[PDB]
Order: sequence, then C-alpha cells, then structure tokens
Amino acid sequence: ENSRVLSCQYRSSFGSSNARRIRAKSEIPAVVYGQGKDVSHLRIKSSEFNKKFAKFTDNTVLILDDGKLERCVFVKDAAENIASKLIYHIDFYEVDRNVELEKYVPIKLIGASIGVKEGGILTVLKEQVKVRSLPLDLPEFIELDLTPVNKGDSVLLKDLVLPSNVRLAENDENLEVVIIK
Amino acid sequence: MRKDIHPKNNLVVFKDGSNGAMFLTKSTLNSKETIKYIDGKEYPLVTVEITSKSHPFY
Amino acid sequence: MKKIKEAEQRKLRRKKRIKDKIGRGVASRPRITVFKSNRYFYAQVIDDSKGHTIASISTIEKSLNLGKNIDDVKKLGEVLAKRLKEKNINNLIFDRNGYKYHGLIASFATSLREFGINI
Amino acid sequence: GSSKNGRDSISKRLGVKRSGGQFVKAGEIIVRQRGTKFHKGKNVGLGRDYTIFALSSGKVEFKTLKGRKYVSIV
Amino acid sequence: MLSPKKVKYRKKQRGRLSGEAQKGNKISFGEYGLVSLETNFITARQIEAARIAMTRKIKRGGRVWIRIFPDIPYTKKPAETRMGKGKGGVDHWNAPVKLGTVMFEMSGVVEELAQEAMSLASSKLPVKTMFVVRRDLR
Amino acid sequence: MNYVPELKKYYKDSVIKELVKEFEYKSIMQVPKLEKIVISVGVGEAVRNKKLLDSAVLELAQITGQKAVKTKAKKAIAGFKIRQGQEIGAKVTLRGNAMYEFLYKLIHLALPRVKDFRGINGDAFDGNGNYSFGITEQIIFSEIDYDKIERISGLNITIVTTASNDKESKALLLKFGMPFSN
RNA sequence: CCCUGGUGGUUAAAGAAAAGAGGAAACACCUGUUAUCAUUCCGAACACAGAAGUUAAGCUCUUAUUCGCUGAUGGUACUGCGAGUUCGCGGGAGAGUAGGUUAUUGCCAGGG
Repeated sequence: ENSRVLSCQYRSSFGSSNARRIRAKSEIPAVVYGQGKDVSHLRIKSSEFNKKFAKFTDNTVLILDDGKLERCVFVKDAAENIASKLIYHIDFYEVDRNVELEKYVPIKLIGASIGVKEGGILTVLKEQVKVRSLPLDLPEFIELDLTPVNKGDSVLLKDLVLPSNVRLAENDENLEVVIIK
Repeated sequence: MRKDIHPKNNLVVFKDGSNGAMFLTKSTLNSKETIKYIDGKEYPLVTVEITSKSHPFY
Repeated sequence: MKKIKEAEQRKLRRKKRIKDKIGRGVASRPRITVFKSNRYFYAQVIDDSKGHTIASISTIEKSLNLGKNIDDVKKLGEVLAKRLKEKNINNLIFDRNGYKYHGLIASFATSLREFGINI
Repeated sequence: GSSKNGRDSISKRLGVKRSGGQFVKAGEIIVRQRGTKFHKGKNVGLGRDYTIFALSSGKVEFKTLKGRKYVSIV
Repeated sequence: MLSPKKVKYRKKQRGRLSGEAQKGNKISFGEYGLVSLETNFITARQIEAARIAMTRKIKRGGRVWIRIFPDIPYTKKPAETRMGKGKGGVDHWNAPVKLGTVMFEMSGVVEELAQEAMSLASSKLPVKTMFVVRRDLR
Repeated sequence: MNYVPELKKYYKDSVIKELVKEFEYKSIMQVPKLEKIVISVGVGEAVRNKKLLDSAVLELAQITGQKAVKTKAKKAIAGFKIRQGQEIGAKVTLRGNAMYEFLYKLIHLALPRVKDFRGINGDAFDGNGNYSFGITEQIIFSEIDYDKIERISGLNITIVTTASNDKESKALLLKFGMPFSN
C-alpha cells in the first residue's frame, strides 16, 4: 500500500530560477488542484517518484501525504524532457476518495489466439473500456487473454475478467472489444 | 404599384367541353364569347378541351 | 425565423447609421426620436449629455384621445410644441429613427415646424 | 544573370504622433495611417486620408471596444 | 525524395536556429523514437537514407513514421562566380531539428530489434541521437 | 367588394381546419400557407440571341399577368463564356391574390395539357417545404398562342411555404389537389 | 417601486441553437390596397388605412453549458542586467488544465 503513497513538502519559491534551483536539489515542483480548494504548491522527491511511478498513465491514481493530510490525486500532467529523462513539473488533479467516478481504461492483450494462429484477423475495435469504481481501486489497465478465442470470435465486454471493485459502465454492453475473423 | 407594364388581367370562366365543369380564373386572355356564371356575373368564356377532373391521370 | 431576424437586423443598421450621421443632442438643441408601433406613435426628446428625456408624447395618452392618422399626429405635434415651448427649447435635431421621412413622420415634422421649433 | 529586382519606396513615417495622456491643442495630428487602424471618438476628426486630428484642446485617450481602438480628446 | 510539391516563394533567408524543442517532442504514433541531441538541419536525402536503413532492417515487423519534412530550400551560387548578383538557386532541401525532436518513430517489433535498427538509422544522420522507449509504458 | 380567389376561399374555409385536425397544431395559424411562387427561366443562349430573351420575357408576361425581370450574371465564367453582368435569366414573383389565382390556373388547366402528363414527382422538396419542379413546354398554357413562339422553351417553378418540413407542404399541396405522380 | 415599450451609459459571447412557461397592459404576428409612397417584377420589405384573432413566431423568463466565448494558480518558452555562467537578480507568456459565462445600469411613458 506504501507504493501508492508519496511524500512532499510545501514550497514558497515561485520563480523560474527558484524552480531550477529546486530541481538541482533533485526535487520536482508540483501543484494540486481540484475539489474547489485553493491550489496547493508543493515539491516531490525525484528519486521516490522515479522509483515508484516509472510507468504512470493517465489513469494512475495515488495518495499524497504532507505529513498532516492525505489527498487522493490523479496524475493529470507531468512535464517531461525526453532527452535528459527529466521531470520538471507535476499537475495533480484531486478527486473525492469516496465518490464513484467513470474513466476510460486501456486494455492489454496477452496470449496467442488460436484463431489468429490458424488464420484469424485481429481487429481491435476498442482500445479502451469505460469502467467505474472508487478512485483508489481504478485499474491501471485491464488484461485480456486471446488464447481460447478461436476463428470468427469476438470479445464481449462482460467477458473481460475485471478486478474486484471495478465495474463496467458502457451503455453498449454487447459491443466487441477485439474481433478475430 | 406603377401601372403601365402589365397586361390586362380579366376574370375568365373556363368551360370544359367534356365534363362541363367551369373554373373562375383571372386570365389575361380576352375571350370573344361571354357567359353568365352561376353568380349571375358576366365573364369571358373560354372553352378548353381538357381540364382537372377530366384528367387521363386522375 | 431568419426572415424576421434579418428585417430586425436591417432596421438596426439603418438606425445606427442615422444616429451617427445626425450626431448627438445637447441641452440647447436636443434630439427628437419617434417610434411607430402597429397601434400607436411615440416621440421623445433626449439630451445625451445626460441621457435624459426632457419631454415626450404618444397616442396612448388618454386625454389627447387622438388616433393613428395624419390628422391625429398633426394635433399631437401641436401639443408637443406647446409642451416644449414652456420648457423653452426651440432647436431640435430630427432622428427619424430607422423610418423613412414620409407620410406620418412628414406630417408630424411639419406640424412641429409651423409653430416655431427649429428642426 | 543579374538581380531581377531591388526596388523600394520611401518610408512614409506612419504611427502615433501624440501618446495617450499627452496634452494637445486644437488641430494637432495624432495618428497618421492608411485606413482606420484607429477609429474616431469624441472630439476628434478624420481627414480624407484617415489622419486623426484633435478638434479641441485636451488630453488624448485611447479606448477599446469589441477589439477596435478609438481615439478621443478628454 | 521527400520535398514539397508547391511553394509560395522559391528562396528564403537562412535564420539562426537555436534553443531546445518545445513541440513535437513526444512519442505519438509509435513505440520507439529517435530523439536528437543537437540543433541542426537534416537534409531530405539523409532522411530517406535513414528511412531505408530502418525499413530494410525491419522484416515487415512494424511501421515507421517520419516526423520531419524538409520544406526549406538551400541555395548555392554557381561554382566559380564572385559575390555579385544575388541568391543563386535552390540546390537541395533541409529540415530543421532541435534538441528534443522525436524525428523518427517505430512500431511493432521487439525492443532489441528496434534499438538495432534505429542505431543503424542514427549512423547516417548528422546529429547525435538517443533511442527512447516510451519511458511511461515499459 | 374584396374579390377573393376561389383558392383562397377554399383554403380559408376548409384547409385550415383539416390541417389543424390532421397535425394537432395548438394554435390556428401554425397552419402552413403559401408566401411566394417564383417562376424562373434561364436562357444562357440569350448572350447570342437577344430575341430569345425578349420572347421569354414577353411569354412570361402573357402566362402570368405581370412583367418579368431579367437577372444578370453573378460571375463571369468561361465554360459558358459568360461575362459578368450580362442578361442571362428572367423571373417573375407571384404573391397574394395573384399567386393563388395563378396556382389555380396552373393546377387545373396547364398541367393537364402536358404531353404524357403522369403527375409530378412528389419528392422534389428541398427539405424545408419549398417545392421546385420544371415544365418543358410553355405551350401547355393556353394563354400563349402557338404561332408567335420563336423557340419552344421550359421554365422552373418554386413554391415557398411556411412549413418547417416537407410533410406539411406535401399535405397542403395534396389538399389543394396537386397532381403528384404517386 | 415593478412588468412592458422606447431611449443612454458601462464593453467580458451583452453570442446563436434546442426545450418549457405567458400575452392584463404594452409589443409583435395578423387585415385590406383605395387615398400619398416604394419596388431594376412582387403590400415580401416599405407606405397607408384598422383591431377579427393568437403565443405559433419575434420578444421576456426559466434550462443541461450541448456549441462558442472567457479564463486560473504554477511550470515552461522568451527577455532586461550581472566580475555567481547552463548560473545570480528582475519581469513574465501563449497554449493546456481546474473553472466561469445566456449581463448590468441611468431615466421617459402606460398601470399595477
């Protein structure tokens, strides 16, 4: 559960030069907004962020603790320099920890399908699915094994084995995610 | 309007030769012949051989 | 729908052009504007240095009991002249207000003229 | 094979001649322009070539309305 | 070759190109990208040399996206002339790249093969490069 | 006496009621009605032959009862070798009593006299209650004499209705008895 | 004072579309072309004569912000200057995002 927790402390620098000095001290400036609150300006340990969330997606959700409070935040944005692998700002969108909410979540395809083995045609109709859960239980990505899917077979949305407290939200339950023709 | 560029519109009774129906219609065509319409009014009568109710289509 | 909307739009464009062609009114020589509804006829004298209506008149006024004809607006203009003289204004600028100077407006204006108002 | 071009006109020295807030007296030129880059407001006039000039002594002011700039004397 | 098929003006002034990249600096259409570590000009023809290299190394495994298009004439005066007349004539086309431009993107193949192919591409470009996986997926 | 066209009488005394009942309209003059009929004829060959254009204008005058206007070229084009501002078309507008009377004359007298007249396509609707269709031989109208024509000509008719859709206008036209080919 | 109509100021979409509510007064639609007027034809607009009817529309109010418009705080780009140099000081976007937005107000007339 720790691996979803992140330590910060408040900053009051607010300048380009100041932010550069912080990142030299190997931290990351960040802001938190949402729920109608006043924006919170804080800073994060770059090593901790790299270690824990080296694979962060739009759907990753985590917990911020300033030693005195807890916040449930999405990683709304992260300004990355690709050449130097350098994060240099983070935007955290806060949500209510106990309010059900929707979110498109991508799928991850595993296994080698019998149909495609024998001459099936992959057509990935849907690259993501609308799911529903409390924020702390949203799935990072939903898995789907194609191995039993033979020729002329489509994948129903209910067929997606889902994490415990995650639930489908699509209006069209019978739409096909991936087909093999 | 101004008045000098219009052909003389006239009330005209068109008589079908086949069904006998008569149509009151303000036509600019001066008919040589005059007919007493149902309304006791004199109108230039033009006899037309084909009309509405005697359509080969209706 | 669109046809009524474009009629309105044309009226507004005419009104705006007329306004900045005649210019604004001042307490010495304020502006007289008119409005011609399907039932009635309205006139207002405005000083734009204040945005104030110094005087006004219309056929709704029961005591006048005029109609909506040339005769009636003649008499109405007479009444307007006698109401303005006691407030000692003799120079006016005539905002035709999106209408065409003809007929009812012509009679109104000329009636203000025969009784010592400079329009 | 020489240069086909190389031809330029004399610079016309356009622009704002009196800055907003300056004091001008009657008849001053405020803006020289082609077209109503700036439009006319209270107490100014427009020449035949869209020059902006002051009809009375006062202080220049620029206002903005619907994205158009207006020059006035107040 | 790669070259625009119509231009407003045949010749344009050589600017000074500087600063890092603030746009077109993220992997969009693929899995692996070939970022540059310099600011310089990549000619159309080096572009297509690198493209051949990648494509040929990839045995139908995936797709290749080229994220730069030259569209910048490069003029050169005739061979033996003096400094007189002016703005000689277009010779070849250049594309501008800044430190952080993705410049090339690949899809489909295993990461090892992609890295090999894309070093094979980097061997033919005039700028230092870096091969990047999405660094936020695997 | 305000003399009234028989079409206007028929409309006002029946069609309003049938359409109110048939389309459950809440207020009475939600009912559709007719605002204008535009008769157009495009003689691009008038750029050579002035007689063609003059004849078309005159024949329109005899057909309707009011004089026509010759429209001009909106754009100079070369495919038809058109120079902007040349006289290319001629149109007449019919409104009110003249409109009703002309439509009556048409429906009852001139549409019958058309060669192989088998109705009119009940689908030439622009999707907004405006019905436009063509007549190839003006000679169907008995008003014009055969001898004086200089070239057989056709012409387009557009009927503009207050309706918000095609269903309303088709219902109104059917109540008027317009011979739709159905 | 308020509703409505007309007329100014304050300029941030004070924008259009869809749905609902009314219409006493006022306004609008609506009636007839025959009187002066207008149309490069056409009472459509306009002009003139009047009140049989209506909220259907225009208009007013209430709506999800569906389209638009507007817009944070940070960060970045960029920039002035510096015996600190990828730095030290000062100023600080655009875009994006959390949002917000279907105005407000002076005084003339009719009467609630």
